Amino acid sequence: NVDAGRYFAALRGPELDEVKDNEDILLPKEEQWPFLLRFPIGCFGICLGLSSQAVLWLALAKSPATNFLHITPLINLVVWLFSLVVLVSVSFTYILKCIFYFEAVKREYFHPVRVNFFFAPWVVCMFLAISVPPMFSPNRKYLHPAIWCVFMGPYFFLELKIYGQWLSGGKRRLCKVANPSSHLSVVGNFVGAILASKVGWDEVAKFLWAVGFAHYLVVFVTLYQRLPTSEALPKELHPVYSMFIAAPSAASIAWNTIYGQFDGCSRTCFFIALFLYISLVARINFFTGFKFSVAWWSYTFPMTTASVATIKYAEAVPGYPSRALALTLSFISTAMVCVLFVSTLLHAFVWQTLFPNDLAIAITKRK
Amino acid sequence: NVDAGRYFAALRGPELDEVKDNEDILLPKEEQWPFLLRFPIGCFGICLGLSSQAVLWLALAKSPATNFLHITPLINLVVWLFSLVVLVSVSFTYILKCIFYFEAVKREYFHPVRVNFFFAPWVVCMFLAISVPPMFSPNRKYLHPAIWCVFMGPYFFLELKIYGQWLSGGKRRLCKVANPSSHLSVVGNFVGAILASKVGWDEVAKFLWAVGFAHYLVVFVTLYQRLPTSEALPKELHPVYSMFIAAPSAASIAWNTIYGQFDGCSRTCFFIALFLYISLVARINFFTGFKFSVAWWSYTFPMTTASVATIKYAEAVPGYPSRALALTLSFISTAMVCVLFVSTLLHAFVWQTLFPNDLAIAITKRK
Amino acid sequence: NVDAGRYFAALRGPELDEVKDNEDILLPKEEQWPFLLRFPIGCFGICLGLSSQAVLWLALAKSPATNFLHITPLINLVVWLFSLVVLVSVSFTYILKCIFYFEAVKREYFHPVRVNFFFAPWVVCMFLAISVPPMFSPNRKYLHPAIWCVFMGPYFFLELKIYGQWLSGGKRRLCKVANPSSHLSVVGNFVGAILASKVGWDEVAKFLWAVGFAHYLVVFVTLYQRLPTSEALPKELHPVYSMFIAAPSAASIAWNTIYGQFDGCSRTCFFIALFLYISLVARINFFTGFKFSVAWWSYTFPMTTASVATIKYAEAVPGYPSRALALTLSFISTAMVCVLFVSTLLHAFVWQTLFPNDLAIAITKRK
Ligand SMILES: CC(C)CCC[C@@H](C)[C@H]1CC[C@H]2[C@@H]3CC=C4C[C@@H](OC(=O)CCC(=O)O)CC[C@]4(C)[C@H]3CC[C@]12C
Ligand SMILES: CC(C)CCC[C@@H](C)[C@H]1CC[C@H]2[C@@H]3CC=C4C[C@@H](OC(=O)CCC(=O)O)CC[C@]4(C)[C@H]3CC[C@]12C
Ligand SMILES: CC(C)CCC[C@@H](C)[C@H]1CC[C@H]2[C@@H]3CC=C4C[C@@H](OC(=O)CCC(=O)O)CC[C@]4(C)[C@H]3CC[C@]12C
Ligand SMILES: [Cl-]
Ligand SMILES: [Cl-]
Ligand SMILES: [Cl-]
Repeated sequence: NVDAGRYFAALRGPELDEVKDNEDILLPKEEQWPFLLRFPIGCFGICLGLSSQAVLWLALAKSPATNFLHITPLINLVVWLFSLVVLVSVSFTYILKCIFYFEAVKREYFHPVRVNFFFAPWVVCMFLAISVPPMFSPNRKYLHPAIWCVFMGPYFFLELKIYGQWLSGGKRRLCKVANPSSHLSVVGNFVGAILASKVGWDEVAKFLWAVGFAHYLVVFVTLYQRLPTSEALPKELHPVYSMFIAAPSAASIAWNTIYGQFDGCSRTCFFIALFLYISLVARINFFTGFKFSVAWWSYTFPMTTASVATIKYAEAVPGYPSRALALTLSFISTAMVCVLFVSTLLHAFVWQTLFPNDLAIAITKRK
Repeated sequence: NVDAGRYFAALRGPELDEVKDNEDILLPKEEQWPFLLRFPIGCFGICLGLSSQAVLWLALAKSPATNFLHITPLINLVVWLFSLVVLVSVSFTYILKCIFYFEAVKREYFHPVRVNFFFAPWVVCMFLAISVPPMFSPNRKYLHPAIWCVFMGPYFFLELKIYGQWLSGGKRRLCKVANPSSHLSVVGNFVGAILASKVGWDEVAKFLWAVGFAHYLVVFVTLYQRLPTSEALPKELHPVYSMFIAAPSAASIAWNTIYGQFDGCSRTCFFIALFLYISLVARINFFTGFKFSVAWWSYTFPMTTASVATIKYAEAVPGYPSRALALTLSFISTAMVCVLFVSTLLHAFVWQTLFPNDLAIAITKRK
Repeated sequence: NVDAGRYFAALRGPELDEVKDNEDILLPKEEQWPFLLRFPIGCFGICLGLSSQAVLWLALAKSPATNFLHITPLINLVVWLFSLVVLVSVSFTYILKCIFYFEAVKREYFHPVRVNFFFAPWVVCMFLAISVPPMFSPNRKYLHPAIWCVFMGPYFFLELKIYGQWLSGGKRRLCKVANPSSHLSVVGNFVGAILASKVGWDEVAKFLWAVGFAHYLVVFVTLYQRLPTSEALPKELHPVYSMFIAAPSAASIAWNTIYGQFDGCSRTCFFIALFLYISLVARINFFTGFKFSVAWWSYTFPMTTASVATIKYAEAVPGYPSRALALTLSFISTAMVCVLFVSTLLHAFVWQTLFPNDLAIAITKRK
């Protein structure tokens, strides 16, 4: 199939889903495509945004810190049930695409940007597994190991192949193909540590942490040098950079679980995430220039994971300065989801513009 | 204004302040320029060299180790007072340049090498703040927080903008623009930790350490790969490389303050700094080939900060081998300052060659 | 002498010892060269493979874990004596080459790949020093310091020059010259820590660890970016990549010695090494496609050092899952040595093809 050199020279845009002014495609543009062909793999971001909020709201209802508010536990029950409904629908609809349009899927699997989104279905399931409502699992001492193996099996199996082609001469190297959204494949390992520690296997959790950190360091520095991938890193500051915060925030939570309390290895990761958050939200150009797009839902994923981590920090350092920080980050992140949630409905049933023709999968081979 | 691609293709030299044999300038060469236009931003290195010695001499007079010598405390009093006099003069003179020659300053602010020297004024003030003579501050329990905020405010505010343009598509990236003297912008955070810990705020000090380390790692590796910046890294070994030692040495001192005693996180940073020091001074080509230049004063900054760190190491591991190391590094560094101090006076009033025409700010736009 | 730009444009092959289909050489091909000229520096891999096995077998005979097997100590005595015999022969034969063919040696010293093999003679001696049979050294409390200085002297002295030319403008930089086998120069420091800790000097061991880690991180990331060195990184997966495991495995053992027990700093390094091992041996393409070559002996070096580290891990976490892992890795690594040992003899006296003409040292200057 087409390489990424032909995917970086015909598609331009921060997410790279936009045809340039010279390229030619193989399908009619004005004509309406079949619904299945117009269903991109970027719709899984909806599950990521909703699932993360379920984890965050549980912390506000069970954590010893932030207790005076008296947050009822029904928020997690309502959010968790609704989140699962969407996941069972997007996954079911996508499967039909593979059976009837397996040819189109292979095009996305080679897309430089959409490759890393294949991990979303497994990551989303993990969040709903480590934040199950207390009502459904009363007297829960330790989760059965089967949950970890089933959901951490397919991820790890596909983990080896992608990670193994970065140190090679094949075209798909970390240098030839890379982008700000490349962290989505290295965040599962950190998130998987929490699930493992909740089933009884503690040594295994340490294994995932080492794997996650080693690749994150490589994937972090590589996005500061001159890499063949051009037109992907947006000029100035763009929301696509929010994925930088997903990794450090998740890593900090993992350490607090295996080793019980914040060591020097938990605060430092948290402080790195906080620095990036300030440099991406403490700007008057962030709350003024906003355009609704499907990719936005995926950008709330790292702005909500930080809120979960910050609450844990406030638990080990009680005080007014810490409470304000924890109770303010969780408000900005939750506010964005509410705005996005209302906006999506209007574009679905009022304007009918959520699923336009996907011109990024119709680039002709060669020139 | 001119970019750095036009600043890396018309200026050649280790510090990059020297016109090539083909470029044309916009100002007369033989004619003497106004004094203000001939006052470069590189003169702030004088304050850095003198201020650091004040910190080092205090350690030799208060530290439990190195006590048999019976070093009087008057050395700090004399050095500290003289250091402040120079700072109040260079800063005052430079300010007049901005009012009358703000146009010239903007040229320096875009210079690939002189950009990182804007942090010197704030870093110099910190050294004189964490090494105040005991006489002036008797019964000193903890410094007022106002000192940290006032001096760490302007640095952090300008910290976000430069650090934020490295991960972007703008011309000023860590790859397009970089050089051995790029560590001067990542050393303030480590130095700022010491000041914060001396006013009562200890958690804040941890925040700066994480920020400092994250950027240092990125700025360390990036100077080993092939980066568009050419003609800046001198062939063979050059004194400009001494800035590599400023970062690790300052970081080690910070850890000893927040966490009290040398953990594994303090010795390892110290040993990295020691290795670089040996590879840059254990050479017969270092003490034989010496040419007086203004940039030399800034090269003593990292050769004196190590002496402060080594004394702390000798405090936790008493013994003859440690005492010799601490009492020998502080002698080489102090000897260079004395030689430079005498040499500067001769070039100021005997030869009158300290401030020649600055041809590096007269490069014509384009070709 | 010839640079590496002329060594990367006339030699092609995973180890780079194979002339391309267009280059011209300066010596007859059909004619048989003198035996000395046909003796490459790659023969030292034999000592590395045999010496490592001596260390591993000692652990199986003294370590509290893996005791039920009742492994006799005579295995170490027989292997150690035989290993020393080979070392005293290869070293003696090579020395004669320098006296009579010093001109040829300089060509190898500038070879991009064969430069890092000059460290083998010193590394091999260390293994036979930290694994001396108990019979030869009864009532051994601490080894004399002279052993460390004699064997760690020449390595460190040559350590400074190579490490010092990576951060420079000279042709031999980490970017212009690099390859998967570049870890052989950064593994001595980690191995040298164990020897130092066995003579009484413990603080010195910490110094080597910091030096080893700092260069390994630089040498690790640099092999993921686009570096002028092309045709050296084999396409797909190749055994040359096994050198990635030598560094982390050796580092983990060092920490367990200086600080007594596995901290968080030992398990994490071990887990990184384990991940790389799985991605290079858990493949049906590894045990099926095998071709005998001299470079193979050097590839068993990192597959045996891991077995030594894993046994130590099983000592701190007793249990059936740990015992199986330790007793299975040491079987695959030892099996390969037995297969290679038998194969080498046949190619030496039955087929007579171990030392063919070395065409890689006859590349004409320029084109
Ligand atoms: C990969 C780059 C972009 C930075 C982000 C990765 C972090 C996970 C790394 C960077 C440095 C590492 C730290 C290096 C120094 C220390 C201090 C060290 O201090 C202690 O002595 C622990 C016990 C204590 O005194 O509390 C604990 C480990 C830790 C935090 C390390 C944990 C992991 C850190 C934060
Ligand atoms: C960025 C690159 C060029 C290296 C320089 C950065 C250092 C600040 C990093 C590199 C590795 C880190 C270390 C990784 C391993 C350890 C060992 C670890 O050992 C312990 O178990 C601490 C308690 C003890 O046993 O003393 C303490 C943290 C520390 C020193 C880390 C502190 C920070 C270090 C030295
Ligand atoms: C260079 C890249 C490719 C990774 C391989 C280098 C490792 C040697 C570095 C990476 C991160 C470092 C670790 C960063 C975080 C920690 C956790 C920290 O946890 C503790 O709090 C120690 C005490 C304890 O709780 O057991 C101990 C140091 C350690 C293991 C560091 C040791 C050295 C590590 C494993
Ligand atoms: Cl949680
Ligand atoms: Cl001090
Ligand atoms: Cl051992």
